[PDB]
Amino acid sequence: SSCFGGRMDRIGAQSGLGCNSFR
Amino acid sequence: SDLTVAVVLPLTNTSYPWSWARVGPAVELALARVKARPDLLPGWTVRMVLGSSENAAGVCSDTAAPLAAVDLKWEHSPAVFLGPGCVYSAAPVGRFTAHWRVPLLTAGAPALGIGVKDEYALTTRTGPSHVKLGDFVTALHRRLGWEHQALVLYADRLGDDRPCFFIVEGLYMRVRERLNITVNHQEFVEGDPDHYPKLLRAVRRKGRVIYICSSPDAFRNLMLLALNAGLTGEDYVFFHLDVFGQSLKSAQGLVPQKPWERGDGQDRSARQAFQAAKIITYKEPDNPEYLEFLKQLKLLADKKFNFTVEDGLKNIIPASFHDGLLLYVQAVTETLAQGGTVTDGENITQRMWNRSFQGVTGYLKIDRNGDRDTDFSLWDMDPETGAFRVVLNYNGTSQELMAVSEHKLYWPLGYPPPDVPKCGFD
Amino acid sequence: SDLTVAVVLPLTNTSYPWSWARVGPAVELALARVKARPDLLPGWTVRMVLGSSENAAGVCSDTAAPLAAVDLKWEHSPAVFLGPGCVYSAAPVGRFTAHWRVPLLTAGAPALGIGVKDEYALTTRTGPSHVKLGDFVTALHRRLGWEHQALVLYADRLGDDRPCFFIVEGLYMRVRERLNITVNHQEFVEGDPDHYPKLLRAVRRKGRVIYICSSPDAFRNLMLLALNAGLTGEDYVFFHLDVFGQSLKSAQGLVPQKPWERGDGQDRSARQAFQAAKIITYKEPDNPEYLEFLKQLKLLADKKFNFTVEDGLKNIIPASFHDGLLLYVQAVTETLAQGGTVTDGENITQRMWNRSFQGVTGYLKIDRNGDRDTDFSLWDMDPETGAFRVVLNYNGTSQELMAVSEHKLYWPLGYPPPDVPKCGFD
Ligand SMILES: *[C@@H]1O[C@H](CO)[C@@H](O[C@@H]2O[C@H](CO)[C@@H](O[C@H]3O[C@H](CO)[C@@H](O)[C@H](O[C@H]4O[C@H](CO)[C@@H](O)[C@H](O)[C@@H]4O)[C@@H]3O)[C@H](O)[C@H]2NC(C)=O)[C@H](O)[C@H]1NC(C)=O
Ligand SMILES: *[C@@H]1O[C@H](CO)[C@@H](O[C@@H]2O[C@H](CO)[C@@H](O[C@H]3O[C@H](CO)[C@@H](O)[C@H](O[C@H]4O[C@H](CO)[C@@H](O)[C@H](O)[C@@H]4O)[C@@H]3O)[C@H](O)[C@H]2NC(C)=O)[C@H](O)[C@H]1NC(C)=O
Ligand SMILES: *[C@@H]1O[C@H](CO)[C@@H](O[C@@H]2O[C@H](CO)[C@@H](O[C@H]3O[C@H](CO)[C@@H](O)[C@H](O)[C@@H]3O)[C@H](O)[C@H]2NC(C)=O)[C@H](O)[C@H]1NC(C)=O
Ligand SMILES: *[C@@H]1O[C@H](CO)[C@@H](O[C@@H]2O[C@H](CO)[C@@H](O[C@H]3O[C@H](CO)[C@@H](O)[C@H](O)[C@@H]3O)[C@H](O)[C@H]2NC(C)=O)[C@H](O)[C@H]1NC(C)=O
Ligand SMILES: [Cl-]
Ligand SMILES: [Cl-]
Repeated sequence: SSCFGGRMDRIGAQSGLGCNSFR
Repeated sequence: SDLTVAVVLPLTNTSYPWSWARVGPAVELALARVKARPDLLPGWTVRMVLGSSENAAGVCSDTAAPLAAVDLKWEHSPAVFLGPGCVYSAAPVGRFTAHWRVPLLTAGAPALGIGVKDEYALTTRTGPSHVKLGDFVTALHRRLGWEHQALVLYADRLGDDRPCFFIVEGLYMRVRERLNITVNHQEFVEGDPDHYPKLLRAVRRKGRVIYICSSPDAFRNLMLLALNAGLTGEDYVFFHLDVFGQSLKSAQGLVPQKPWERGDGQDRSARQAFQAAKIITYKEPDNPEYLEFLKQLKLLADKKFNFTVEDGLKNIIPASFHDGLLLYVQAVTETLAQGGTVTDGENITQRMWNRSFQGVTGYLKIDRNGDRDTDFSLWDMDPETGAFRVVLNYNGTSQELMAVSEHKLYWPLGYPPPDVPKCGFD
Repeated sequence: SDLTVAVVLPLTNTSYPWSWARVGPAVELALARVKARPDLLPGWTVRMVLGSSENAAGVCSDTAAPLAAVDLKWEHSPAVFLGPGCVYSAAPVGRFTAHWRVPLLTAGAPALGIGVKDEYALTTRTGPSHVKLGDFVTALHRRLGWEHQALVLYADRLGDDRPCFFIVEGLYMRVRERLNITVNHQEFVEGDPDHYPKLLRAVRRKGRVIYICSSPDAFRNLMLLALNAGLTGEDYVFFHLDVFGQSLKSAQGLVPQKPWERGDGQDRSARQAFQAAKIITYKEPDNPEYLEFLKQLKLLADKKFNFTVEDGLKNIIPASFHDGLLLYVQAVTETLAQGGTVTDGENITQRMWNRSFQGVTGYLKIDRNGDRDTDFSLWDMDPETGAFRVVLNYNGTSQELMAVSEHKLYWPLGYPPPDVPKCGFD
């Protein structure tokens, strides 16, 4: 997926960037 | 002659379903029954060494927990790890224990990625998994004709374990794996008002079958804004992914169940809005053994842990650690009965996997992948009283939807509205 | 009386810019110069203890590396950690060293989140960072009038360290932090043909200033499809984010530089297409000290490491470890000169931070955040010969764009095309 399935470390959740987010 | 059980959980913070103030006495009950059972590890004296998964601020950590795991591993050389339950705590520890060839048991860590047992080898989950939520949603969509499009909204507090992200991730991946329908998704921030125009816009543009993972208040506010914007059950259906039922009281008392009631003079408008709202939760175990377990758990937790265990769906987590620990001991007992040892993690793990067991949570089934099948309930309001009650139950093992107490799924139009509007979304 | 330096890098895999076959002799050069300098740690005998960041398959690991860190920490109690360079290796290790109050030096770990020094405390980066790429793109957009919309395409191999994701993350976050223009983004898979229709569609719908992080061949293929589709430099400009210049040869020889040449009879079409392509890379250090360093590096690496260090932009990484190690020793020397010890990580770190230094890479500046400012080069083709050459250079510290060798930025229309089309994107 572009947004989900990408590891489980907070380093890969600093911007999303594959996801559809308003933040 | 004795079995060393390492524990990595929140030993001080009592806010998590998998806090030690709540899992401790449950595990204590389990070891206590192991003693009483001549058929579970006769003669062995199971010891426990503890490590805290929380950091200096008191929240579960992606650093404290792996460090505690190493610490326990070299100081005590345990045969099995218990916990952690936070996703960011469990992932590094899981990879450590998988590298150490040591089995891991937790009733938390429900994230999709933990399901990759090719990585998280010897990790057995005995609590809920978020792919299992996808299973429920798949069955729901198959039984109501929704086979095109659904919208998923989710929000998280900055700095937490991202629960709603992992919930949605599991639902997203699994549902798309089995139905291949369009699942749109949108993250928002609860405290940010700028997103509510955006969300309401997305609601009426991106889907009509809508799942929201958020706080109770966020879901109430969204419902209130949806009614204020003319979005009723004739066209929209809003599923709140409230797996621990935070928006409801416990199933023991507090009759009746009103999640729209808040006392802010908005309750009259909230009830009319919640007519289009249904709540998805984990299933409360029915069996009497569960009730007796809660009684003993509350007693022990107030006794040797100075904690007050309150009634609620969160208690299935310590019950599942209890059931999971008993499931392990029998596996170790069966391994020893065939000449193995307590360190044959592979033999022990395979004995637990693809296996049906009877514990305080009733029938529990570990699938071929090492994850407990998870049962779900669907709540709906009674249009006469407005109170919510379970109308649909999902058996995770048989994947069947069963009507509850001869109730019917409330629809303003008599039947569920289509997941695609009349002449397109335009 | 002696300084213990722990190293966590790929000790066997020689494929990374931060492999030990490449950083080892660089660091040994650094220690060898420490001895010859009576002004750097006089009398101290700096020792090194090694740990590999790679797992059983030989790629850098999110498990091997933190495990190796703990192992070195309790066995040798070092004063500083060197590496890792991979993002997923460095994140857990950085959090460990931050918790241990031990300084960490790496010329890798360029990802955005490593920059949160409130978490990765006492982590000093002496090589490139991906926010610094945002700084270059920001200065580029300010100097060419692009202040509305840009499109970013990126791809990664499944299972790697996600290099193009972290590059784009840093660019995206920094550019939006400073310009607040619309930055659309899209991930693709290189080997998947289904995405090439999607990408070309997105290229002519989502942006006209387009950044692509991908392999050389993927970027060539996209250009060939863009020409085939009538996408020329009069309307579109394609920037390849090739920070290590994989699509180019080294700056020592191999004159001239042709990234569109492949030998597949498509080279005539690829040159015409690449007229709309420009390549962003790290800047080759000009100073002679760097060239002498490479000579010594190649000699030592072939001598005590059985490796052949080839010319190319990747060598700035071991040069930056070398410079970072010398930067640290002087900081420790200065700390000892004021009564401190080698374990005052805060005092030593603050001495390194917000500081200008002279190393083999020339002038290098550690910013207030502990990250080396990074210089970038912009390559463009000569419309006469077709070969690419540096026409623009970015000083990371002064944030200035300087023309190189009196060259001009090639534009088919004489000036850059607007980042927004005529009457919108429709
Ligand atoms: C969710 O769905 C699951 C799958 O459909 C259900 O699992 C089934 O659970 C029942 C018991 O709860 C189980 O039944 C039999 O299990 C034994 C193994 O096959 C069998 O030996 C038992 O039989 C013995 O006992 C009965 C009296 O109970 C005697 O009449 C018999 O002669 C015999 O002595 C027992 O009948 C099913 O096998 C099991 N199915 C599967 C596929 O695993 C879950 O129960 C269900 N959960 C809920 C809450 O509904
Ligand atoms: C990218 O931009 C950076 C910021 O503009 C440049 O940094 C500048 O680098 C120069 C040297 O390369 C540096 O100059 C002076 O630095 C000393 C500290 O201020 C100063 O004492 C020096 O002066 C002495 O030496 C000169 C002869 O060199 C004598 O004439 C003097 O009398 C004195 O004895 C030296 O002049 C700047 O301070 C520094 N600026 C900043 C803001 O740090 C980078 O060099 C540039 N990189 C590239 C590759 O262009
Ligand atoms: C027990 O755990 C609770 C949840 O894990 C925790 O609640 C939360 O506390 C954190 C503080 O660590 C709050 O968040 C903040 O986190 C960082 C670190 O300070 C800040 O930079 C952020 O901006 C943010 O303010 C959470 O908001 C908060 N959540 C809830 C629901 O309360 C308790 O504090 C823990 N209690 C103890 C005694 O450890
Ligand atoms: C040295 O490191 C190289 C890059 O880090 C590595 O190259 C890569 O090798 C991996 C195998 O580990 C390939 O990937 C696969 O990863 C998993 C594990 O098998 C699979 O499930 C995936 O489907 C995928 O096939 C990479 O594709 C490959 N990349 C490149 C550019 O070569 C070398 O193998 C390492 N060499 C040694 C001797 O350790
Ligand atoms: Cl935990
Ligand atoms: Cl590394």
